[PDB]
Amino acid sequence: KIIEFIDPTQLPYNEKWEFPRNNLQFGKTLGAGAFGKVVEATAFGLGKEDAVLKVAVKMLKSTAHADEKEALMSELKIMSHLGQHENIVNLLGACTHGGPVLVITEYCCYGDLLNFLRRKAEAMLGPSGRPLELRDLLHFSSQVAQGMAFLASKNCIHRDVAARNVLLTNGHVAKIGDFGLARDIMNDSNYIVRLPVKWMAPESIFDCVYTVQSDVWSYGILLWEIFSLGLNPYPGILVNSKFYKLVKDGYQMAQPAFAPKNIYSIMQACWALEPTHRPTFQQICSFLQEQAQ
Ligand SMILES: COc1ccc(COc2cnc(COc3nc(-c4cnn(C)c4)cnc3N)cc2OC)cc1
Repeated sequence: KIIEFIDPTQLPYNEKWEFPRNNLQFGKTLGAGAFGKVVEATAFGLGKEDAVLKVAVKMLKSTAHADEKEALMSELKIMSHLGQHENIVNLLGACTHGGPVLVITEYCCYGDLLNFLRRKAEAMLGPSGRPLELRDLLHFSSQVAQGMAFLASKNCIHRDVAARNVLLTNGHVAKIGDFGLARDIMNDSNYIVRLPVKWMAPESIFDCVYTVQSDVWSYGILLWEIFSLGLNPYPGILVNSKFYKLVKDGYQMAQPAFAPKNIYSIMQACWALEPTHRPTFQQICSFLQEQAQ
C-alpha cells in the first residue's frame, strides 16, 4: 500500500529500468511458490557502470495468468517509486518488452533471515564457521528497522514484515522486502485463509485496517523471531476463535531466551493495543543503533 491509498495499476512503470532479456543467463532456482519463482542469473552490462554480476530474477511460473501479471507489475511500479536504500531489496532492472515480465533485484547470498538463524543455531550446537553473538542479532534488528523507517518515510505500508522476508547479503547486511508470488511452499502454513494472521495487528485482523503502526506490531513479532533464533510465533497455539480473543484482549508471548530486558520491553511497546501508542520506526532505529554500538 501507498498512502496519498494509491492504485498501483495507475502508477507509471519507468522505462529507465528496462533491461535486455537476452543479456540474462539463468542459473539455479532459489525459490518457487504456487504462481511464482525466483531464479538466480548473471546480468551483463547492468546500469551506468555496466557491471557484470549475479542477480536474483523473480518471475511468474508458467501456470500464472492475468491477475498475476498485473500483480507482479504492481510490485515493480512500487519498487520504482520507493527509490533505493541499504536495507531494502533494491530494484536493479526489469524486462517488460518482448516476453514475460521479469524483475531483476540485488542478490543476497546468505538467504532469508529465518532460515539463516535456524541453520546458524544448529551450527553453534554442532561441537557438542563464525558463531553468532548478541551484537549480530541487535545489528539485524537495527538494519531492518532502518529499512522500515525508509519505507514509512515514503508513505508506504508493507503489510507482511517477517524474518522470512528479510534477506541477508554480503557482510551480514539485512534487507527487508516481500517475496510475494515467489513464496516458499514450506511457508504456506503461516498464511491462514490468505493472510499472515500471527504477524498482523488486531485492527488488521478485525477492522482490516493497515497503517504504518500496524507494521510496527509486525516488527515486534519480527524481533521475537530474531531473539528466539527462528521460533514460530505463539508456538503450539493454533489459529482459531480462541486465538483471536487472546490477541484482542491483549495476550503477549513470553520473553524469548536471548532477549535482553530492554529489547523484550520494546516488543511489548510494539504490541500496544492502541495503534497510535506504538513506537515509530525512527524511534526504534535510534535506540537499536545505540544498543548495537
Ligand atoms: C516492501 O516493498 C518492497 C521492497 C522490496 C521488494 C523486493 O521483493 C523481492 C523480490 N525478489 C526477492 C528474491 O530475490 C532474492 N532471492 C534471494 C534468495 C531466495 N532464496 N535464496 C536462497 C536466496 C536472495 N536475494 C534476493 N534478492 C525477494 C524480495 O523480497 C524479499 C518488494 C517489495
